[PDB]
Amino acid sequence: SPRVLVVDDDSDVLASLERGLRLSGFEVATAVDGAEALRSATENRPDAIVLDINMPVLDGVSVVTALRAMDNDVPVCVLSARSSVDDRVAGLEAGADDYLVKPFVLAELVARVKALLRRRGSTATSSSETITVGPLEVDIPGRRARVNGVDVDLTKREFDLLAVLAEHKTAVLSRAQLLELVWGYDFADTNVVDVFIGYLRRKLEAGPRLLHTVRGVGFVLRMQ
Amino acid sequence: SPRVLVVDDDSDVLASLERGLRLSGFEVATAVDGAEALRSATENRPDAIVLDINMPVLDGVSVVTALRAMDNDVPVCVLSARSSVDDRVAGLEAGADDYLVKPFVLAELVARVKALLRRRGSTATSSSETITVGPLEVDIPGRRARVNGVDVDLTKREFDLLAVLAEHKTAVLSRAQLLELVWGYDFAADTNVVDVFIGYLRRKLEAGGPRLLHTVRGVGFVLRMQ
Ligand SMILES: [Mg+2]
Ligand SMILES: [Mg+2]
Repeated sequence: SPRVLVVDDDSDVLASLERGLRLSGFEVATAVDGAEALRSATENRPDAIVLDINMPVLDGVSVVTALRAMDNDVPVCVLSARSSVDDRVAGLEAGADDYLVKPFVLAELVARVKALLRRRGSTATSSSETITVGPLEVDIPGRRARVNGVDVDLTKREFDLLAVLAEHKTAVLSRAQLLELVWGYDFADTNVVDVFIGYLRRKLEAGPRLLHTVRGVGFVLRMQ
Repeated sequence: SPRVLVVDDDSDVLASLERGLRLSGFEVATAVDGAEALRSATENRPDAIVLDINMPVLDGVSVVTALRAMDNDVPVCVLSARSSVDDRVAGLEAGADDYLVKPFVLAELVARVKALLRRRGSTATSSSETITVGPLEVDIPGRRARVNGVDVDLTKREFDLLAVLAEHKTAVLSRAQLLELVWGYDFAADTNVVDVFIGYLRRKLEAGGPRLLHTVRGVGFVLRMQ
């Protein structure tokens, strides 16, 4: 069974997720704070991490930040919220792959964890090398992007999304298609694609507009 | 005179390594992706392969996975960027024999290729009889490890490490001794390769029981029961 590490400082929530994930067929490790999470992720390399944000000792954004800083691309789904002020999440920018807002039904978590694992296990490899869209160069196998020769600092899932868009440059890919290709969903009511699209547009334009949102149709990377 | 196949999708790096290895005495073949690598390895069997992990068409992990599935034990050193930890570890886990991180100086690669060739296909051990360590049996001639009667699936270099440790059962061997005995190194190296493999090996042994593979901090590693 895939090993899922669940991290939450609320012991009731932690036990409830542990039980439900185990009954859904996962091997489950648990951690009560970010320090314990990092220890567990080290001792027992999990296939995916479900990570609460607000915790003592070391919080969830710090855990994501540390994992990514250490070149650990383990799939991470954060249990977060959108700020009230300023609609930020709150772990995604720092490097998490997906999110869920409490309270949530277990089926929503299971669906997201299976998607995390489906992406993680994918061995599909493109023939694409470096793809050019105006001033943007996307080195697909090298996982680097530059705009006018200047590196664009992207998270793993920001780059995964940019990569798919560039593999199909000039094509309009719908939210459902991107949920499938980039997040590995096979089922959803989530805004996570739209959020990440906004992240990419902001980083890419830090510039002509290269990433377009075509309302009711989808998203497209194309030299304006 | 030994034939080395070098594989990298960065044409500048590929060209540099081709030049440098040829000057250093090797017959060099090149490939730009994993499909070209498999074709080259198939059509003119190299003595060693230097293999970039991240490439289009077929990546280095897939290359190694294919070679090992076909029971081709050709030595492979995988290359990767410093930050691409997960990728090079994946290539080691899939069966590669060593790694080198980019960027590197050519001497570091030449040294690792000479080592690969020294330790290609058979171990610095002479035991014939299967060696027992509690529930573990290491049959060096048969290249088989079993724990409580069930095979442990090890890569070639994982098995090489276990075989040296079992030949020297109960004895502590240091990281530098293991680089020389298992990896064939004759030079000082900055590498985590021994630790990486000790980890994979330990995880596989522990598998179904007792810890048999012990790390003696500051001293080395030892295979023994209890
Ligand atoms: Mg909390
Ligand atoms: Mg490459």
